[PDB]
Amino acid sequence: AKDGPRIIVKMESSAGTGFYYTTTKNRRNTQAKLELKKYDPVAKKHVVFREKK
Amino acid sequence: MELTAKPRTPKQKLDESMIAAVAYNKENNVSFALDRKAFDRAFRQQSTTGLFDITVEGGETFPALVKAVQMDKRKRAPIHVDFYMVTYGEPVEVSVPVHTTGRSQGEVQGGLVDIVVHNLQIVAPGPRRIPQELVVDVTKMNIGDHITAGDIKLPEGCTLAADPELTVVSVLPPRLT
Amino acid sequence: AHKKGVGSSKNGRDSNPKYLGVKKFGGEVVKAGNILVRQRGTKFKAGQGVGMGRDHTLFALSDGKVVFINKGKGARFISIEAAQTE
Amino acid sequence: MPRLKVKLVKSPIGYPKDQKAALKALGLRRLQQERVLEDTPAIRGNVEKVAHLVRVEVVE
Amino acid sequence: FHEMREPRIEKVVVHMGIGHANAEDILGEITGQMPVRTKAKRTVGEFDIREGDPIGAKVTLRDEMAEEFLQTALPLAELATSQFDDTGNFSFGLDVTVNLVRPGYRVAKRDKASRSIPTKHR
Amino acid sequence: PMRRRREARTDYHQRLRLLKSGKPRLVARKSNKHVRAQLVTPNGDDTLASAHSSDLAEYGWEPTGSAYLTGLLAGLRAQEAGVEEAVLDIGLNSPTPKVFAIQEGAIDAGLDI
Amino acid sequence: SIKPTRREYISGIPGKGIAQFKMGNNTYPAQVENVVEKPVQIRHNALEAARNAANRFVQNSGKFRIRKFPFHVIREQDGDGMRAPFGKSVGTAARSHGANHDFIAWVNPDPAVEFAWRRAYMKVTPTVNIDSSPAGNA
RNA sequence: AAUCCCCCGUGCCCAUAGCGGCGUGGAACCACCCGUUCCCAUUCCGAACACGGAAGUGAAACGCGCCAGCGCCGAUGGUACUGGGCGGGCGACCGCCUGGGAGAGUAGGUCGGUGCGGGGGAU
RNA sequence: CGCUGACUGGGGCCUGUAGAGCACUGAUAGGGCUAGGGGGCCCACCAGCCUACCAAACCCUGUCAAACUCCGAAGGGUCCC
RNA sequence: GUCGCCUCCUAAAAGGUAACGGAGGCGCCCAAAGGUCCCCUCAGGCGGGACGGAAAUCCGCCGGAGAGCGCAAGGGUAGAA
Repeated sequence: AKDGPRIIVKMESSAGTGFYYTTTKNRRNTQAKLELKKYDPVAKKHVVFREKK
Repeated sequence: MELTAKPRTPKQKLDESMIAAVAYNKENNVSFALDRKAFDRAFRQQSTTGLFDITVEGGETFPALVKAVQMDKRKRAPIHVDFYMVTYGEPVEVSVPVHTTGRSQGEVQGGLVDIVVHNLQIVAPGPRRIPQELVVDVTKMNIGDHITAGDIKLPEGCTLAADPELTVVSVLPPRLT
Repeated sequence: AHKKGVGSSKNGRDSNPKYLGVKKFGGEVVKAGNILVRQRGTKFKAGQGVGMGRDHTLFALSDGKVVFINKGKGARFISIEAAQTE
Repeated sequence: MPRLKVKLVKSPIGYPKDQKAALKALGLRRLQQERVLEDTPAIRGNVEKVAHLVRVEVVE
Repeated sequence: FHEMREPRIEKVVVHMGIGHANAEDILGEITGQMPVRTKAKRTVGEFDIREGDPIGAKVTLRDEMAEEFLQTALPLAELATSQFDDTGNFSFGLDVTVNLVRPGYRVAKRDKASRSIPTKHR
Repeated sequence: PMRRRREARTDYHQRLRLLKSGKPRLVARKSNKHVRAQLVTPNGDDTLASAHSSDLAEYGWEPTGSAYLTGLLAGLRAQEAGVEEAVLDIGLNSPTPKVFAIQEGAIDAGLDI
Repeated sequence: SIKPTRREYISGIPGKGIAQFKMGNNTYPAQVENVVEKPVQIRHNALEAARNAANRFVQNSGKFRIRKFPFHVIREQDGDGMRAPFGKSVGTAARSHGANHDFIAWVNPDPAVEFAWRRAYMKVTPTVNIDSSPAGNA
C-alpha cells in the first residue's frame, strides 16, 4: 500500500508453517517486535501465528 | 346585549355587520352569533374588565362574556371571538383591572415615571362578586425603587390566582434619576 | 505550490438514504429500512422511534435491516396474515 | 346510478400534465363534445379535478 | 410513632488527598476500606496542573466500621460546635465528615420516585 | 431519559437479549422470601405456573434443595405440556447460588439449558 | 427573500448596533401607539435613528416603547468586480412583516407625546400607520 | 379447582401513570430485619451483589386512596399557511372562488387504563 | 407479452419547509431578584456600611433563525384494492 | 481562485438539482475504542469539610442524559454506542 514509514507499516504472520499468511496493517507506535495470534493455514486448522516480517 | 346567530355560516357572517363569537360555557357550546356592531359599543366599554350579557331568546341571561378573542387581522378590526358565561359560585378565572391616580412622588417633582407591566389582575375572588373597578395605590415613586406582587394589598375576596414579587409597577428615569 | 484561504467556498458531495420498501408492501428478504448502513437488520417490521408509536409493513420473510437508531430496529415480529398455511 | 354528462371547454392547450390524462381518461377526444358516466367517485374524481375543464351534468 | 424520625446511624466518611504514594497505607491500618480516587485540575496553585492524576484519598466508612472509628477516634478531637452544617451533617479536622440519618433520608437514593428529600424530615 | 434510563438497577434489556430467540423465557423471578418463575415464550406468549415456592407450600429446606426441586418439578410440569428445550431466565441478580439452584431444577428437570 | 450565510459562519451573533427600546412613561389604560403595513428589511440605521429623533423632540412620558430590531443583513461589492461574488456585509435590520405592533405612545392623557411619535412617523421611511390601542388614546 | 376484594411475579399502552403534600398496610404478603464458618462476593467494608434464620417493624423502597401547585393531555367556534381555479396593481405584492385546515390561545381533562400467572381473601 | 400505463376514488405507511412556537440552541429588548466590577462612606485587610452606574445567571412583561424547533398542515411519495 | 472525498443549510417537505452560494471537516488512526461474559448509572446546580477561597477531593440531596462516544459536522442514543 501507500508505504509510509509513518507508524504506518504493513505486515503479515506465518502459521507455524500451516504454511502461508493472511492480511494485516500495523503501527510500531507500541510493542515493536510484538505480534502474535492464531489462525489456520491451508495447514489443517488453527496454529500459532507470529506476525513479524 | 342582544347579539344573535349560531347556525353554521362564518364567511358571509364573518363579513358585513356580524362577527363570529362562540357561545362558550362550562359543558356546552353553540354556533357563533353576536355581530360586528355590538362587539363595538360594549366591547368598547371594557371587555373582560367588567361584564354584562345579552338576551338571545331570553334564553339564559348570564355574565362571563369574553375570555378570549382578537382584533387580530392586520387592519386591526377583530373577527372570530370567544364567549363564556358563569352562572356558578366558582368564578375564578377573574381578571379585573386596577388603577392608581397620579400620586406625586417621582413625577410632578422628579419628572421620573414608572412602568406598569401589570395593570390587570387575573385572580378569583367571590365568584359573581367583584367591583368592576378596583383601585389600589399606596403611592411611592422615584429613584431605583420598584413594587410588585408580594406587597400589593388585596381587599375582600382573598384569591391571587397570581404569585408574589412580579411585574407590579416601578419608577424609572423618563430621562435620569 | 499550495492552496488558499478566505474563500470558504466548499461545495458538498452526495448521499442516498431512503425508507426503501416503505410501509406495508410485498416483503422481500432484502434491504429493509435505510438511514444508517453497516446497519443491523431485525425481525419483520419496526415501531420504535424518537416519535412514539410503531410501524407495520404487512410484508414478511427472513428479515429486514435497520439504520443504527433512526427508524427503530425491528423485533416486534409481524409476518402478516399472508404467512399462514399456503 | 347518477349518470354524468360533461362537455368540452377551455382547451387544455399547454395546461398541466396529468390534467390532460384525466382528459384522455374520462374519454376525451375532440373539443366541445359531450360524454356521460355513472357517478362513480372514480370517474367522478378525475372529471372534477378537471373541474373548470368544462361542464358536468347529472343525467343518464 | 416516635419510633421513626428517632435516629439510627447512616454512613460517615473520613479521608484526605494531596497532589501526590502509600500515605493512604497509613490509612489502611487505621481502618479497612481503602479509598482510591483521582483528583485533578490544571493550574499552579500548588503545582497541581496535572488534570488526571491519582491523589484523591477517601476511606469510606459507614455503620459497623465507622463505629470502631467514631469510637477510638472521637476522643482526640476537641470542638463540638458551629462545625454543625444544615443538611443534618458536618465536617471537622485533617479531613472528615459524617451525615445525619433522620427517617426521610434513604428515599433520596431511589432511581424512581426520587423524592427530592423533603426539608421537614431531614 | 426514557422510563428505563433514569431509575436504575434493572437490566430488562439483558432480558430482551435472550428475547430475540432460543426458547421460553424460563424467567425466574426472585424475592428471597421465595422464588417464582414463569415461561414467557415469543408471541404474546404466556406461562404455566411451572414452579413456585407456594404452589406446593414453601417447605422448610431453605434456598438449597428449595430450588433443587421447584425447578426439577417445574421442569416436570412443563415437559408434560409439550415444550422441550427452554431458554433460561436469570430474571435478575447474577446466577447466584439461589438462581444456580433453581437452574439445576430445569437442567435436572430434563428441560434442556 | 434572500437572507444570510448563517448565525455564526457568515455573520450571526451580534448586537446589531442601535439604541435600545423603552422610553416615555408608563399608564394603565390610555393606548397610544404606532405600527405599519409595509414590508421591508427595515433599514437598521435609518431605524435606530428615526425612533431616537423621536425622543429628541419629546423627552419623558409617552411608552416611547418600540417593538422592532433588525438581526440579519445584505452584502455586495468587494474583490474582483461583478462575477463570482464572495461577500462583504453591511446593514442589518428586520422584516417588518406587512404591518404589525410597532412602537407604543402609551399613557393616560399625554398627546403632547402623540404628536411626538407622530413626528416619529413623519420620519421612519415606509409610510407608517398612525393609530390607537384597546380603547383608543383617551 | 372455570365469580368479586386483596397482594405478588409481571406484561401492553413510550407522562390523562411524573413531581411532590398528607396518609394507610403488615394475621396473610413483601421488604426492611437477625447473623456471617463454608458457595460466591466488593479495586474499601458481605452497604450493593450474598449464604443461612426466629424474635423486632412498617419507619423506609414499596402497594391503594385523597390533594391541580409544578408539570402531561386537550376539543368546539376561530385566524395563518395552501393543493386547484381566476382577477387588480409597473411596485415589493394585494384579493377572490373551491376542497384541506395546525401550534399557541380560554374550556376543561389527568392524578393511569388494562393483559396472563402465582399466594391467598369470598360455605 | 395484453389491461399491467399517465390520471382519479379507497386504504395504509412515510417527509417534516410555509406557518407557528419558545422548555434544545443562538440572538435580542423593557424590566425584577441578585452577585461579579464599580461607586461614594468608617481610612478602608474594612473586608464593615449605604446606594443613584455596568454586568453574569434565575423570575415577569416581550420579540427575530436557512445551516434552531416540545409543534405541525398545504402537498408529494410508495405498496396494495 | 478551484478541482477527491465526509456534513449542514440550499432540496420548496420521497428521492434529487446548478451557481466562483453559504459555513466546516479528510488522504488519520485504535494492536485494543477488537470479541463476548460480568458490573456502572453523565454533565451540572445546590448544601457540608483537607492540603482547597475560580476551577478538585468526599459526604448528602435535585436530574425527557443538557454530559457520554479519539478526530468535522449531523443522526444516534444510557436500554447505552
